Amino acid sequence: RRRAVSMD
Amino acid sequence: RRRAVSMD
Amino acid sequence: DDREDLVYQAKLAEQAERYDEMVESMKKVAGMDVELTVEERNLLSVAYKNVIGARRASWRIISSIEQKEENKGGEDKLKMIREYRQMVETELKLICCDILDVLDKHLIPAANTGESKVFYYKMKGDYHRYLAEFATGNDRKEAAENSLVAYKAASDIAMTELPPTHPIRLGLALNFSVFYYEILNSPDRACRLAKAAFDDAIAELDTLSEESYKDSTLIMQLLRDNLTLWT
Amino acid sequence: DDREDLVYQAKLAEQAERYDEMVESMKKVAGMDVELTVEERNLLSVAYKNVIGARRASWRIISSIEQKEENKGGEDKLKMIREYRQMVETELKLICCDILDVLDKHLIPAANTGESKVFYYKMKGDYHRYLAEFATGNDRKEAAENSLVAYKAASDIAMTELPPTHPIRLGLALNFSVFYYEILNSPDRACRLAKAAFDDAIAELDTLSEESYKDSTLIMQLLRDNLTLWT
Ligand SMILES: *C(=O)c1ccc(-c2c3ccc(=[N+](C)C)cc-3oc3cc(N(C)C)ccc23)c(C(=O)[O-])c1
Ligand SMILES: *C(=O)c1ccc(-c2c3ccc(=[N+](C)C)cc-3oc3cc(N(C)C)ccc23)c(C(=O)[O-])c1
Repeated sequence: RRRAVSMD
Repeated sequence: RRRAVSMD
Repeated sequence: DDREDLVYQAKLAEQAERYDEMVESMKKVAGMDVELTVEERNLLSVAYKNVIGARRASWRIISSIEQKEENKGGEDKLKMIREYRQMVETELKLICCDILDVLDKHLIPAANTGESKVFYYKMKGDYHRYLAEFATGNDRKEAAENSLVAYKAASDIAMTELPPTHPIRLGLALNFSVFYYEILNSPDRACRLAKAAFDDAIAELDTLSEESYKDSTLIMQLLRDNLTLWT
Repeated sequence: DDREDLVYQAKLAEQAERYDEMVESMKKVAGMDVELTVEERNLLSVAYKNVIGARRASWRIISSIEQKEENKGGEDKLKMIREYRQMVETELKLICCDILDVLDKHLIPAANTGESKVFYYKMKGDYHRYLAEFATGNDRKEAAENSLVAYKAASDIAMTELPPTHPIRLGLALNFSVFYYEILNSPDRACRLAKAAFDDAIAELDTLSEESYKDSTLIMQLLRDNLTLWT
């Protein structure tokens, strides 16, 4: 499960 | 422009 | 077995939001020439609704852009907008023809319950109505007549086989009323059909099923919402 | 002209949410071997982000279903889940290879501003990172190294050519930090990079542009959100 945010 | 709702 | 496998694949595709694959899985179930389960009819219906619904949304967006450019007179842009709209209209025709062929060749002939026959004639009404929505002239009149004939067949079976609270019967009354409003340009007939279906359900709310009471209630609010929109 | 036409078609496809067509339009602009405008780079980036993002979302859904079935031991289901996951992994590889080929053959060689070079090396880092995300063994190590080398090239140009508030520079620092966290499993290096980019922007907030101040501010919140997630 993701625990990061990238450019979007 | 729509002025109705159908089954969804 | 193969049938349970195809249903599982349809459910995976649905979760993944890959609706083309969902269609392809449920088309294979429909091609087995057997009575579909409630769950299978619902998976088939959701698959096609998503695939057609993406093109119906694109068509309305493109059409809205076309009106705006017609009001500015940008002719370079209008040739591109019109050609793009026509490409989406081609895909709407192909998707509608695909489910309509499946209904005519497999589902309607293998249907052997009142529920399944109403469901399939209603779906045939829906897909001819989608053919009519963006059509003009002869093509619009032909789609409108095929749609009307399928909705009448569904309504005849629904009136004799299903209680007025049945969600397939209510969902038929909703979509048929929309047909009268949008395709035949008849707010009076749209309002009569929607009000009659609503009132008949109110009169026999003791026929509400434990299984579908919340589906029936939602559809009864949608009938009321159309009446709100149309009066 | 042809270039303005392709840009208009990209914008129509974007409105219609038909991202494959948006990709195809902007690939043709990229194939002209010219410096893209800000608007063109943004349309190209949005097109590929949407096309890859649909498969990344499907992959995470399918993978989540696979874990659940591994915990129930349903082996019939796992063969189907694994084969479906692998089909999505094939499409992720093809999409990443498509933009990566366009970057290597057209965009990077025609790039002649600091902004455009950082943008394109960053995008190359992003698409090798997407190849690495779902990869194992050798394939993961190879994607991770290509990603790392492109992010370093972008960072070298960004550090000399762009102010620390530039949204391309901040967006590079965000994605590179994510690379260190998710691909190289290094929360310490991820946190250092994200904190350093954030602090360098705070130190020179007088370099904020009227054109991009809200983009810069959003990216600075995303750097802070990762630090929140990672500490
Ligand atoms: C959430 O983002 C998350 C991260 C990692 C893992 C996870 C795996 C996911 C998919 C896999 N395959 C498609 C084969 C393998 C995974 O292996 C893992 C191994 C570990 N170890 C050994 C500590 C930890 C996590 C993963 C998941 C998950 O769904 O398992 C989720
Ligand atoms: C909203 O749902 C709405 C309904 C109808 C119309 C509208 C037309 C839409 C698209 C058309 N083509 C793709 C060629 C033609 C339309 O013709 C119309 C004609 C009338 N008349 C003559 C009274 C009214 C409405 C339409 C639109 C719209 O976008 O124009 C919107």
